[PDB]
Amino acid sequence: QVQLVQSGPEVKKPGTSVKVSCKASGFTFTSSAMQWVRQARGQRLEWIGWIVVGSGNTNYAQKFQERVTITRDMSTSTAYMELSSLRSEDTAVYYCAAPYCSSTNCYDAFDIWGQGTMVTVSSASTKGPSVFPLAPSSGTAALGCLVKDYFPEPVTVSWNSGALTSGVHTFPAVLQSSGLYSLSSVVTVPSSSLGTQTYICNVNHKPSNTKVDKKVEPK
Amino acid sequence: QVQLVQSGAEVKKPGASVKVSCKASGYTFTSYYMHWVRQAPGQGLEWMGIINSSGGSTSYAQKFQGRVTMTRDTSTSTVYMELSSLRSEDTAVYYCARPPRNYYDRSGYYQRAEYFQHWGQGTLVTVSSASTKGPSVFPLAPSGTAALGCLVKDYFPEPVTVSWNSGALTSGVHTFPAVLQSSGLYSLSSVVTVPSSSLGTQTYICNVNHKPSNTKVDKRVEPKS
Amino acid sequence: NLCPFGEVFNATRFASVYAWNRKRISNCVADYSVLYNSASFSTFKCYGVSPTKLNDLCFTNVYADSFVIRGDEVRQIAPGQTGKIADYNYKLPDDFTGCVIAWNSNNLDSKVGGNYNYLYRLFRKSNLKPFERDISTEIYQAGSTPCNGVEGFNCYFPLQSYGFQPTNGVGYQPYRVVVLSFELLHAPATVCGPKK
Amino acid sequence: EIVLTQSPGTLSLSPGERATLSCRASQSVSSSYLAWYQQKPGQAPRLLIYGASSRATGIPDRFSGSGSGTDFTLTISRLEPEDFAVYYCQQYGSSPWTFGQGTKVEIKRTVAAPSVFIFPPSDEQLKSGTASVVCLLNNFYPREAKVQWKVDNALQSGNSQESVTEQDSKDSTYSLSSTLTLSKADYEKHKVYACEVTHQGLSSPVTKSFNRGE
Amino acid sequence: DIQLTQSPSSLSASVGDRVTITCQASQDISNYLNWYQQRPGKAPKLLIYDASNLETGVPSRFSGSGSGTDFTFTISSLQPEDIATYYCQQYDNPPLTFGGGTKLEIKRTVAAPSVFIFPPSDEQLKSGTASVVCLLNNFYPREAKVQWKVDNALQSGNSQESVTEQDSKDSTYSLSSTLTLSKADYEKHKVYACEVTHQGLSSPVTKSFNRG
Ligand SMILES: *[C@@H]1O[C@H](CO)[C@@H](O)[C@H](O)[C@H]1NC(C)=O
Repeated sequence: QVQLVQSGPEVKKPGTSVKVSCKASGFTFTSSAMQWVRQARGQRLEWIGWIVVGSGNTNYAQKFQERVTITRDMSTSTAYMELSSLRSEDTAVYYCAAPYCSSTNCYDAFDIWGQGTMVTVSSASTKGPSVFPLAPSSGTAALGCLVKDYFPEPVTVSWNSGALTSGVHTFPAVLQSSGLYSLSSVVTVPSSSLGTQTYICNVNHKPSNTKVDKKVEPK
Repeated sequence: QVQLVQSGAEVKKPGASVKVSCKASGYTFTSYYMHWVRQAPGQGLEWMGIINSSGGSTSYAQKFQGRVTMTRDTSTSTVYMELSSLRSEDTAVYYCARPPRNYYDRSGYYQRAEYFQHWGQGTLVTVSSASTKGPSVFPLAPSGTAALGCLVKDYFPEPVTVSWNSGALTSGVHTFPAVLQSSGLYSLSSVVTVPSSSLGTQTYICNVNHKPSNTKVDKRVEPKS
Repeated sequence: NLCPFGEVFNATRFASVYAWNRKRISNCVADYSVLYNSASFSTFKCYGVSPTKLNDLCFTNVYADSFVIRGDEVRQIAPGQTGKIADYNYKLPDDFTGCVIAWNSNNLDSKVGGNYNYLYRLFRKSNLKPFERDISTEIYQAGSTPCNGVEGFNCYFPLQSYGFQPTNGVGYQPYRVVVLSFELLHAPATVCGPKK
Repeated sequence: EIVLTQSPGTLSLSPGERATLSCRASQSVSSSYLAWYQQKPGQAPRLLIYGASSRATGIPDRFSGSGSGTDFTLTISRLEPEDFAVYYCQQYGSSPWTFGQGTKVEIKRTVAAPSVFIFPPSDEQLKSGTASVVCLLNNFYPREAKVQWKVDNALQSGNSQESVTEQDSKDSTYSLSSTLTLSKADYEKHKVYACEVTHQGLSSPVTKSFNRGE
Repeated sequence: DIQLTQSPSSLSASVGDRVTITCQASQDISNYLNWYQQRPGKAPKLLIYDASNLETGVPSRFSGSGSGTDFTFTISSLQPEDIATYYCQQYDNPPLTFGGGTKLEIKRTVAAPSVFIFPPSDEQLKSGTASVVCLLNNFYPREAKVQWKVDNALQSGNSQESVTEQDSKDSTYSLSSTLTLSKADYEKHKVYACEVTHQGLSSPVTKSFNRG
């Protein structure tokens, strides 16, 4: 198992700093290098900069040059990217990437990528979500969950702890005028399974450390 | 680049004897001592003895004195441990281990350095009257994430090795420890979780090797139709 | 005609480990008592020979290799060891006959702003053979793409500086190392202890 | 910097066709330092091509790369519905290691009528003093749809929010959710809540309604 | 012989914490005491030699101390891949002896299992035996309850369980249960189900299939 694993989502007040971690497994970390890239919501990838693991040498784009510090800790095989003087334009998903390396050779491109880390910079506080059932009415029916009034992104929504995935649609969240986020996750199921099969939506908001399991019943 | 490669797992009847080999490469064979350490399954580590790779002198632990013979062949850079009058307690993984060289300090005193920096992969020796049997490999067919696998059943003795796609697949692979069935034969399963979309595109084959019976089986597992 | 050990041990400057120095000692009488009767050494280990017998022994040639490394790296100057120093800078043979002598040189080789005169090889295609010295500065090719003498992705300068500072932990401080090799060939002995 | 310009901005093709994506550089870039990544929604970039002609490990044969100098080409020969994504070219031979703006590869499909559902606010949310009514448009193509909220046959404006999912990786459809938000008082003043859907796949607009308390 | 008593026999701690295990010798053994880490199914790997010296290549988070009879081994920042059994070993006097061992486990967040069920292969059915396999994937803690039900009849005595060691990355376990029947008994029934009870599940989860 060759992997890069990043830290969880972050909320930072403007002007502070954020430190994203990236832990490597399954390959020779000492021979590799790591590049850091950021992607704005619905936007293009933006190269931040890279580090050579063995020497710790770094190279940053001029825009991030005065604000970003990339380091690594080989006792844990983990590289870090610190972004300082956080402004609202830094709200984005941050990825680390590395080539796979054996004892002798390294991959000639960035073929290992981390899952990404969502970083939101804003003045608003952290608010847990409220979950409400979208109950099916009374040959296929539809049910779901409403995840309302949370900040910030993201939230994760599964159904039956991942057992149910066919027909699911988790809509991208919308920003309400209150400054909080709202999202809906629905799924279509055959009309013969409402009175027999049970459906539960599992919602998680890491920034507020809130996990909720809400069963949806037909009225 | 030091390599210690040991001979394969064996079953031996009680009262018989076993000879485990340990082939050394990547260093000057005659410059180091070689030790032998055994581990009964789920138990701790036991030191058996030490052999001088140069001159072949040996020293054995008391409880193995008269029962163990340690030899070396410098032509093939190989060390041998032979254990006789095998009992059930001798069922264990046997390891050759190499410590660095001893040295003299400033005062002229001989200083020993018996910490084991290199190990062989170990050799499982099973002491039993039961006869060797090759396994049968059966598919565990799949359905988000799906899961498929191979069931390796009715073999003796341990172990078997299962790889997936000739080693190409390692992520999400779980090969469970064997279980001793009521018939005295072992059985394990190797499973792997894959993306569902890959069911119709990527082929999944499990490679099972039971060396003590020279059994190699490649089993393709496909969704049931 | 005494062998010049004080030149090696009391030299003002020592070599970088990647460019380790070697003094070949021949045709002389060697008084090792100045070594094994001294208390200034923090490492003194001999393989195949006891130092207290050196004044009563003869050898074809003697070699004295000298360099500076980190204290926590001295353990790699021994037969069969691995690590950056043993693999890429200075490798002893498995059948080594000789002594490894090391002492803390923080007072000499450390600077508050760092001593960047001392270097070590960080990247190499393969491990060094015993007693091999590599001082090349070609860009290290980490991948399969030729580097054309240019640093970049998978193209790294192979040397790195210790930058020694008077740190608080002795394991990071610089240590001076002398390795004495006692060579025995099919030839008359030219380096002998005073007793012989 | 090296500017990498991709072409075209968006790409709509039916499954089975051949997609050709171009990446152009302001100056020359070494072939062995240009890469192609594929990024699916909610997913990290994935290395498709490296060295401008080498396929990354596990990458299907329908993905091909070519080019040199200031022009590189990524070709998807047997286009599949799961290939809807954004494709990026990156040069990493000269700092900064710039990315292209990306090319959006989308799948063409037969027109599909949405399935319309209405969800009244739950009693749990009612106890909180806010009411949310949800209208769901399921599995429709093309993306362009129109959703109108009507409360007692009065058209609503300025109080509903829409959200559209990405194109499905299997049937290449879209899904829309419209939430109408009112106060407890405003919600309880009225009786019939409806959402009216106008779409190409419907001969006439389809209205789905419920009566508060029934 | 010199006996080495290790303590504790086993322990668990979360990522980032400091762990200190001990080894006591029956007699004086100076500082000639070494510490090995044995990952599951592999050979012991040397971490500390002569009771305080870090072996080359070992991360700095490991340390050790002692001389005489009492020795300690310490991990500073516990890390996912530190899951192993740790042994002390003396060489002050022959014969060389090891300690009883100390199995170190990692605490993490509760994770629910993913449950899959596998009917017997037709090929195995030809042989006259049916094996039904139930798989629980990537859960924590280790304890779990797997219950086989055949036509809703609870089965005992005809199944066997096997659990993987703790994963070095995500600190989770996996489990397989095998229900073994004759082909005759297998064809007699229709509904084959395994039911899973775990700390990560609010209600037990059942996965079943019909023999048809
Ligand atoms: C180096 O110098 C010191 C101090 O003058 C002296 O005691 C020591 O013997 C010298 N070492 C050698 C090898 O001559």
